Amino acid sequence: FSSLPSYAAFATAQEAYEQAVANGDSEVVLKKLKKSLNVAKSEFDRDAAMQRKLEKMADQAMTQMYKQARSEDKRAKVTSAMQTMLFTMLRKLDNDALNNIINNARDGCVPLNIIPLTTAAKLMVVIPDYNTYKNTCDGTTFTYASALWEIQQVVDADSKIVQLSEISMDNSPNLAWPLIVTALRAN
Amino acid sequence: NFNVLFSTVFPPTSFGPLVRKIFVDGVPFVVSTGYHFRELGVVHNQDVNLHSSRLSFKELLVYAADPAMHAASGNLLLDKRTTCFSVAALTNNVAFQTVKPGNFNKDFYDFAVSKGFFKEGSSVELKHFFFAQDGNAAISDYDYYRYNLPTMCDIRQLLFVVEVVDKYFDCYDGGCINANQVIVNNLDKSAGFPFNKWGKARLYYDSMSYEDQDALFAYTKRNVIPTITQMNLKYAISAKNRARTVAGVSICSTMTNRQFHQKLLKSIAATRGATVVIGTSKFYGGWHNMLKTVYSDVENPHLMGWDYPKCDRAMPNMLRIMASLVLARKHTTCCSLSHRFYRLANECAQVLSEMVMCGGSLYVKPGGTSSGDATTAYANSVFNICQAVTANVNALLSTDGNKIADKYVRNLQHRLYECLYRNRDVDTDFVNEFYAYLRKHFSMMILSDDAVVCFNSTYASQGLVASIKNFKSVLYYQNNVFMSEAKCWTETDLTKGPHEFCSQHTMLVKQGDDYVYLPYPDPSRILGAGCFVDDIVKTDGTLMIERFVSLAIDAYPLTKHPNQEYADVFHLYLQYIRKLHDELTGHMLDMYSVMLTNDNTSRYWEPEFYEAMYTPHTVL
Amino acid sequence: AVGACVLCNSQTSLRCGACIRRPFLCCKCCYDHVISTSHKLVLSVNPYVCNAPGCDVTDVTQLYLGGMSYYCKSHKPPISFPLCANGQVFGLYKNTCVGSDNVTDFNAIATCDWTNAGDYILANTCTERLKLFAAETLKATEETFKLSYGIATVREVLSDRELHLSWEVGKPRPPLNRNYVFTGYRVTKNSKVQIGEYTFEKGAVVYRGTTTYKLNVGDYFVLTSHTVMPLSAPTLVPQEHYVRITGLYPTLNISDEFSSNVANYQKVGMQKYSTLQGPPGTGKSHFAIGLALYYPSARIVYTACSHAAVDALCEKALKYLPIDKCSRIIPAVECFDKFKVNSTLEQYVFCTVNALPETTADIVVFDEISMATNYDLSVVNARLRAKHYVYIGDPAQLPAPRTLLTKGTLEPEYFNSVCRLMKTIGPDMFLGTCRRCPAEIVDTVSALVYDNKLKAHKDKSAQCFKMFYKGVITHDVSSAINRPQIGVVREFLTRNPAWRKAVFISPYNSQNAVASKILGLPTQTVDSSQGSEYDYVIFTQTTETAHSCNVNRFNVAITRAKVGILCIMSDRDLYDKLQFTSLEIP
RNA sequence: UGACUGCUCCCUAGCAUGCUACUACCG
RNA sequence: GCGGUAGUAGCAUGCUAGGGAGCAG
Ligand SMILES: [Zn+2]
Ligand SMILES: [Zn+2]
Ligand SMILES: [Zn+2]
Ligand SMILES: [Zn+2]
Repeated sequence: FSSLPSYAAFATAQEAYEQAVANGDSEVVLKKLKKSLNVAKSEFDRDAAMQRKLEKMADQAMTQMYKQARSEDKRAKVTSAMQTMLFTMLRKLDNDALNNIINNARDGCVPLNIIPLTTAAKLMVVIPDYNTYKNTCDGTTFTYASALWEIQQVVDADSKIVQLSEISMDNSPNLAWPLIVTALRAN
Repeated sequence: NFNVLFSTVFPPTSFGPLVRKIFVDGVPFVVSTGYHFRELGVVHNQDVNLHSSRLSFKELLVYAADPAMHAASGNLLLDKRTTCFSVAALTNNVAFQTVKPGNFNKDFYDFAVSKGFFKEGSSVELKHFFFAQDGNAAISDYDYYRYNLPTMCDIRQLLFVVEVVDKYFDCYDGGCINANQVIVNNLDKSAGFPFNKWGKARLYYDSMSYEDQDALFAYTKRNVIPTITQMNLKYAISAKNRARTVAGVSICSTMTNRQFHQKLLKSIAATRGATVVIGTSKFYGGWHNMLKTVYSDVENPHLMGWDYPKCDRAMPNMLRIMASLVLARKHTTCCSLSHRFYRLANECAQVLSEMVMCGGSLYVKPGGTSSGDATTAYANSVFNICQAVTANVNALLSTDGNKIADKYVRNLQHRLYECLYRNRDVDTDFVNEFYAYLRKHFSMMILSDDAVVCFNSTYASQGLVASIKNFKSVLYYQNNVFMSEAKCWTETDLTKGPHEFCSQHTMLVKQGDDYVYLPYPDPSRILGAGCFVDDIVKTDGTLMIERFVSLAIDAYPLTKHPNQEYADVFHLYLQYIRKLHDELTGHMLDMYSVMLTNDNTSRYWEPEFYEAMYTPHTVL
Repeated sequence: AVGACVLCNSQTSLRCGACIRRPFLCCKCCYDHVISTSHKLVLSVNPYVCNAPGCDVTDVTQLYLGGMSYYCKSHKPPISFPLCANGQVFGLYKNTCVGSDNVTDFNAIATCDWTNAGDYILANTCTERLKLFAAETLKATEETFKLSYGIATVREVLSDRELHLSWEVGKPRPPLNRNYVFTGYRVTKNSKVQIGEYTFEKGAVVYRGTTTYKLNVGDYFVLTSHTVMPLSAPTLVPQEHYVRITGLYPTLNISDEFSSNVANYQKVGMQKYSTLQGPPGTGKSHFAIGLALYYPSARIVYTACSHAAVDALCEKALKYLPIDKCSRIIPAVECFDKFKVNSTLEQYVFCTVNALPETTADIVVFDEISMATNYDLSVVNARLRAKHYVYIGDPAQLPAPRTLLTKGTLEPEYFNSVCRLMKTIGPDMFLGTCRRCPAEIVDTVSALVYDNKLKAHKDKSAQCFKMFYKGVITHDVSSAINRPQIGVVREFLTRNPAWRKAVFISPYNSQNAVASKILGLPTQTVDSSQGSEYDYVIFTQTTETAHSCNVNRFNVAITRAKVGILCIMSDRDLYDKLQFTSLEIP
């Protein structure tokens, strides 16, 4: 309140009225002793009820503008994370076996369900039981999707390496059974 | 309807997104530029550019969400656990997710036992628990989609039912709204696949300006954007030891669907006195108003309610297209005939025949609803009215027309055959007449595949109105399920209310000077909700006493029950809230010299704060 | 929109607009630079302007706050607030405020329209951050003055070495010479298609580059101005004298390539930075080759600034150095590809300031520092920051192509920070052993500025010829001509067999091109031809004004030839301070 | 790892209205 | 004797936001 431009009048009117109490004041000067700090006090309160509103308004943009900054800084951290993805899932397209089906296409459009089926290098087979295993993945090589795949690893549900000799007809009760066979393309 | 039948002849690997190679600053990308629907045929995007330089924000959100790049950089997958078509494996390992048991609130159980509960041969037992699951739970729940079979419909009958069904939705308004008029609650919830890696829905609703959202929404009226859905197991109390999974759809789908449907989905939730009771409350007399609106002015009234076996998995793909075309009939000035197709194909490509993520692998959904889409409860109510109007057509048209004594219900049966099989355009004078016949003799109250019917009991016995046997025949050829008549109920005395609606029973009590209807729960559900929880929650009652004030509000109308073992569940909850308050105000006086004042706390163990929730003259 | 106040570095969020590049002036410091200059606009997280209906009132200093937008006096809501007041513009982080007594330079640097030498004098007496800001804004104003040119529309071509080109209406013809490489980009339908590196000859037309494009219909010739990136890393670091040799391994034997290089290792390996102050043709091209081989266990790099001057660093490289052991970088601008490309792991890296890989090193060489602006040093330090580096070059050479200053000449010291810091505290070394050069240049540069510290090595056989021909200059159009040059050259080769296999120097390429159209002479650059000087050369008058030949342009041009140096007087140039032979013209 | 909607109780911060006493000028 | 006007403190209502919790399909 030490810089409000209505402190001078209030201060002076207080001094004139209050400080001059000991001195004999007649009933005519008493009006000046009374109706001089009055009105001035009203105006000061008016000069303080507007300052309090300007302060709050001000401290509602120095908070709503930190939030406009925060979000743009964030908008630049996700815009650079999707970019770092769509350029890492691209360096992975064996562009000899992929430009060989987009080319044999009538216009260059192909179904998406035949891209991993004809242009992939690895196969993952998930097998529930032993009966399913001998009709799908018997031996070290097997044919699927008009191709030939050679087994490379057989992990299990626990993710521990199984060998192709632990898989018997009677040792089967001793394996975590969802078995995951990883195979590579041949030729 | 013809494409549905003809698409069972063609290889299943020809349906799905159609991809092509584009260049964005001299690098080859594979992106989706169309779709092949088993029902809508081949659709081609309208704004596709082959040579671009820079990708904006609205052009990176449409490239990350597409399955075209995720399923063209992952390994081939052959999954023999399921019989659904499988696309790719996104990683080198298969994820197995389990479900944990519940937590035991031993203090509440000790308190209840010390008050004469859980005695041998008691009426109230514990039947709701937290059931645990092993790692083969998500795939075994996904494999329940084998109940969705291709279904050809009767088109001359469905084209009339769809016109009697769009009269239950005539008192609402709807349309498209701008991105600044959209209301979202709980912005701290998931945002889908390709994105739950970087934040919740708040991040994507803040990073996108209003004009970005408007541009994205106007993009889908000329193009098709396929998305990926994630299947998530649930951790909740139940009575069946079977897993529950929900579908968390992507953010590009929800964001653009909320500007298409939200103006109508919030006018449905604001109408009182209609057939669809979504939005109405059970408190402050709402359950009495709802039950006296359905009773209307019927004559010889009986009450009926039925069941929908495997509702979301078995619902045909032609009754889910027909629900999106009834909700989109309100966009008749805001959108054009071509803008309303690309907003229909966009819905099918995203919530009807999409690609789902179960574990770390992509599968193909055969059909059926997704709980997680915006318009679910509202599209489940259009399907519930459609199956109850076609039961009333099949009951009147299969009734020997010579034995009908009445002469008004004999020319109304003679003009319905004409309107079905001898007319080709809509006759809006028999539709308005059948719609009044139904409303007069067959009154319904629908909440998202839960329904209660008050019907004439001297018309359903003659055969002029649907019965329970007429719902068991329609669900067999139109829905591919068998509805056993031991999951449906009937009620002859209307002073006892429906047997069950929304898991709640009904009872006629005397309140004030008049008799009202009050809903009450299953006691084993409210008792078992205080014993089994999720740690720090209620394994210490003093840290949350608001959980037991919101559970004694639900247990209040048990005080009026004729069984005295049911009326004790409410007095046990009022005696525990006081125990948890003496402790709290007595635990902060013996370790910290604090003295709490019991002023305005005694209202929660007095039976007058809860009695005011079931009396009209709403407050707050 | 939050960063370092160019000046105080504290975090701010503001940023003026006057400042084209738009720096992050702090809070307080805006009150100085905002009121104390025409510079008024301001942009913080949100832009400042009377959001009121299509207004147009700005100068934040006047604009007031209120509501949540801003309004000057335009229509200040009842609850306004001066946006501008107590030495601070309302902006994020207000207590970290400080500002600094530095609006001094800051204000002269901001206000300097870059027309007189005083702009460069005041720009060169400031602190490090002010120096960086001044260099950045100088490069900015110069490129944005340079892009003020239209397009060249081409629809047909007759044959090779011919083209009918015409600039736009109201836009003058871009300058003749090749200092502004014509990297054009035509259009096919929607985007920019490649053309190639080009350069013009005259308004016949010989293409002196190495490329061939299928030019025809719809071709658009343009001048490409690259969007300059903001500079971050400093251009230097204060030094400190150590005693311990860390990492460096002196060889067990003596690579006695040179004799005085032992003093070079004794004087250079001690301090944190130095400079090879070598006179022209006194070992300014292959001393670094010796340092490369005397310290094989230290990572050593070389950066350059021009594509032309790669002759000396390449000939001895094939003569006595391997191929695989060195490494080169070229993107897909154009240069030799003899060596290994794309090899981040090597001991002898050659690279140019156009593009470098982000890596650190311990010893670098930086050829032609005198051609390089402070921005060039700062960018080559930011892209590749290494422990020690030596700036090949000498201040006593030609100025950089600063076409922004015309009326006033450019003194050496104000070329860059190094070319004065090395004058004040003293040069780090001085050489006087010319490998292959007569002592004429030795005597000349000893009399001029060396004060006779290095003496004549080779006998002055008085083979240099100088005459008393002045010539007449005349200007007609944007390109200039010299009538007493088509005949003077013929009059000088009338009976001299020795220079029938000589080269031509081209101070002004226009006159040389005209004379080659009349008679026919190979064109040789003047600026980017240091170390490529032929044995037998002729110096032509070629100019009569103060535009190029005032003091510091002939020092390197009178030492091109080895045996026969014929350098005729062209102006008041030192004529009456020494003696000179003279063949009497017929 | 944690979807879409609807209802409802409790706590804190801000805005306007409603009967009063206090101020002070004004009638 | 009364009315109006502008601040200040105190008690309830409704609405708009944020936070925690309970139930239903
Ligand atoms: Zn619309
Ligand atoms: Zn400025
Ligand atoms: Zn204005
Ligand atoms: Zn500052």
